[PDB]
Amino acid sequence: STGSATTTPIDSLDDAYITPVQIGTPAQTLNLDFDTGSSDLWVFSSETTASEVDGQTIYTPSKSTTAKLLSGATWSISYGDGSSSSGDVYTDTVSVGGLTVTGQAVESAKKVSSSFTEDSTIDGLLGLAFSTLNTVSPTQQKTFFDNAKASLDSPVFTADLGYHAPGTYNFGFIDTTAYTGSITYTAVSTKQGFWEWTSTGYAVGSGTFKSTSIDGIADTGTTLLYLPATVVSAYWAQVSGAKSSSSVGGYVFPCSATLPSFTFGVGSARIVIPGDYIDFGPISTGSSSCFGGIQSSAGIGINIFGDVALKAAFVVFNGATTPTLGFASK
Ligand SMILES: Cc1oc2ncn(CCCN(C)C)c(=N)c2c1C
Repeated sequence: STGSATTTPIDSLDDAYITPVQIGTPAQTLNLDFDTGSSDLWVFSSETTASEVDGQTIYTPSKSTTAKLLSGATWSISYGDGSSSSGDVYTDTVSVGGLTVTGQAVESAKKVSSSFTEDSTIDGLLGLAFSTLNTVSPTQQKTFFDNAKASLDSPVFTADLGYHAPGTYNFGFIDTTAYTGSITYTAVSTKQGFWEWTSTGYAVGSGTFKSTSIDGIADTGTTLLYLPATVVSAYWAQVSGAKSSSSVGGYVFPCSATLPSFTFGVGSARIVIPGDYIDFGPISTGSSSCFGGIQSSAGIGINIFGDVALKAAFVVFNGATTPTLGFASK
């Protein structure tokens, strides 16, 4: 089997991406944030504290003839950005782009933190990291991809995120028309539960490439690119007036700037992030200070190849017995 679903930016700045997902019988379609940095499929629901729901579409398990309460199971997750959610668990039929998994754990939120409530465009998350990170207790549950894997034509999924435009998540096949040149594959460590790999270096604009190992994770659920302070300083030094602002919470730059590109290495291959991808717009409405899309990972504890990086590539998440990651230009 295969599946193919369109993923769409939530706003004009690509602050996150949503993909429609069918849950239950009859189908209830929710727009979920596909997140290769976590491993829980959780949704706003009829059980979510009413004051914490503001415009999201909810899953109502009592209206699904295939929903079953997973007795005694609870979940609770805290994300790197400080957000969180928790609740109980159903199993139900979940379909993405024509690919159906029966008996998928659907984690129903009883509580969500303010940033979730405040984002009316995202009805939940669909985790695509390794199932070892799944938070369901006392019996850990599998991700949608892990459940689908055996049925897929090939044990892979691909992320093809757009810049200020829709893109695609495919399951079970590699669309050879969706990228240019060749896909370069690189080793993955699953030791921390992530799609963790090592970039071979970087360049800023038309500058020379610096060969240096940068360990990080391919994370579709993180918006920005988080790299070591040395790398990030080298990038922003090429932008007149750019500065790190403690009060704003990262590098900002004059909105009048034309940003340089940023290149990262995948083995001997190179992925180029155009400068415009690194502009996240005014820090507040009407401001002439703009927020940068490349930020320091110092104090995160890990480097994160988030959407800013991934959207410049066609990315293969190869879930074979020894997982690997592939990157192509597009
Ligand atoms: C205006 C805005 O800026 C954002 N940045 C990251 N995200 C992603 C947050 C992911 N986290 C909850 C685990 C957003 N959802 C978002 C919105 C909305």
